[PDB]
Amino acid sequence: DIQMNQSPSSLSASLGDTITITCHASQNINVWLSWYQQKPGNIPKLLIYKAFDLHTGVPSRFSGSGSGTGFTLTISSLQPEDIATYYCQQGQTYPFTFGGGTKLEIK
Amino acid sequence: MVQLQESGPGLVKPSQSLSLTCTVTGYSITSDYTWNWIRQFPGNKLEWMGYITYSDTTSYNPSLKSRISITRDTSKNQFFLQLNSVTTEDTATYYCARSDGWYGFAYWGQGTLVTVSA
Amino acid sequence: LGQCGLLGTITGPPQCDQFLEFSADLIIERREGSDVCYPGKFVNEEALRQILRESGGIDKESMGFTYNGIRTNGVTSACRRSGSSFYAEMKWLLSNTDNAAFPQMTKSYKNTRESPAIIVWGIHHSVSTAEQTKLYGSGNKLVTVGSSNYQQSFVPSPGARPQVNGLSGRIDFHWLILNPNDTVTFSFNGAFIAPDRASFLRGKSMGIQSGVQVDANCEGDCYHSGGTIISNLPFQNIDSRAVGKCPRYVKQRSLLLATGMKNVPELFGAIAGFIENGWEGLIDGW
Amino acid sequence: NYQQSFVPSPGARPQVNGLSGRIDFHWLILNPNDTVTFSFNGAFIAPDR
Repeated sequence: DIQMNQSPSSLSASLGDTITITCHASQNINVWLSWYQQKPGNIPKLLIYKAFDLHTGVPSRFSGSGSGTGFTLTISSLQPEDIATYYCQQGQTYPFTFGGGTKLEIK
Repeated sequence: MVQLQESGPGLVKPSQSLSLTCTVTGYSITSDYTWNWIRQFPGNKLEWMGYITYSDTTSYNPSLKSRISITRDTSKNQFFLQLNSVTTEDTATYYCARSDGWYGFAYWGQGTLVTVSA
Repeated sequence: LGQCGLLGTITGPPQCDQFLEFSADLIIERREGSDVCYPGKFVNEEALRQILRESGGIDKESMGFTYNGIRTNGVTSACRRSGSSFYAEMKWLLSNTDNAAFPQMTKSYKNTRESPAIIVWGIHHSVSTAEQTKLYGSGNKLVTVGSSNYQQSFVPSPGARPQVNGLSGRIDFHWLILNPNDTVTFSFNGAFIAPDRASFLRGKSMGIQSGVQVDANCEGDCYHSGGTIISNLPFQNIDSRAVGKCPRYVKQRSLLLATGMKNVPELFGAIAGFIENGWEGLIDGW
Repeated sequence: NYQQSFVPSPGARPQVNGLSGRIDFHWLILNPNDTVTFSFNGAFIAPDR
């Protein structure tokens, strides 16, 4: 079991700010993290696979980064539909694990 | 465009048998990707539980391997879990998926909220 | 590295995925280590395998290439993790649609660290002129790779080949070394396996070829294919290609020493001289 | 004892002292009473001595 401690659980920001958030996995998951967008009331959908690549169909201002143990997405130019819980997936070993999530609000 | 649909009745009493049944229209299961089922808690905590592949092999969650059977069918284009030894704690939403695995979890479905109660 | 082959750690084939950014004072590679997944080889690869065994790992950093009007999701059935996958560090570029063209492109990467990088790119040797017209497109194909100390202008060579694991195409992976504050410009109109994360050497290591199991209770220094040599002895008959701080290979199989006297049973002539004989009378000294 | 049939390889390169082109200088050795014929339609830096 490889635990994913997505910190912090809550953060609010304004429209056009930059936010930096950490999915910190317990062991070395070298490039295999796949991050997911949960709307409240709608299904999760993929945004970034292999820590680096945009699933074709999403607009471009998403940029996931980081590598190694600690990982980081950034959003510059926050938009009002960006209210979500951004879930992240460990993909080195079996079994798979997900994480606790985070809450992003319009302040 | 890929779209997949679940089916199933929405009630189960503890220690009974309630089946989950996913149908895929337009795309086959023999071309080589796996097929996971994903669990959704009240309080939107999530866990994975198992998958069937294109190649008829199974692998499950190591807290749950004594409970799960995954099999699949071709004329229906269907993959099949029946979960026994249930408990009222297992009230969840079960998402079937064309799960790519190491490329992530590519396609998802609408998901069905089923209830476990006495 | 087990089933990984040591040149795959900069390409990441589907068995080197737990290994892409390792860090070691002892790298170990096995007979079943296949450097690739898609069948092929690295050109000048023994120079490359001799960089990496004494490198202490590789500390990948991104090259910041972005790509446009182009698809980059190239996969093949021979590289399997859970589905049809590819390499972890490279990019099978292709066309946009299958038979229009490949638009001509040009990128460049400036080294900005202190250490020398290791670039590794790839040329794809297809099976025909019917698959490079559907992977990349019509026309000739050209991959110029230039720095301050280097240009080569590679080109593919299609044709029918014998199958190894189901496919009859190849990929050759070439490599250079950038120096601090250099550049490599890549121009290419197809048939190119672009890199995505260059590599920087971490430190020092050694490298051994073997086929035996790992034992972390034993403490040893001189390692060959059937194991590990450990003594203070200067000469070894065991294997000639013993690497590390190894003793010296020799042909003969025993050489000796003493402590003392040539023995008498009961360069001046003292051992059995005019004192012609021995003892067991005293028993401490001689 | 020799033929090679060289060809240039143009492209964009990093500047070293202001210019981004190169010249590669190759060399052979002639033996007594031999010849080298050079044919060339461009891109050639001929010798003179």
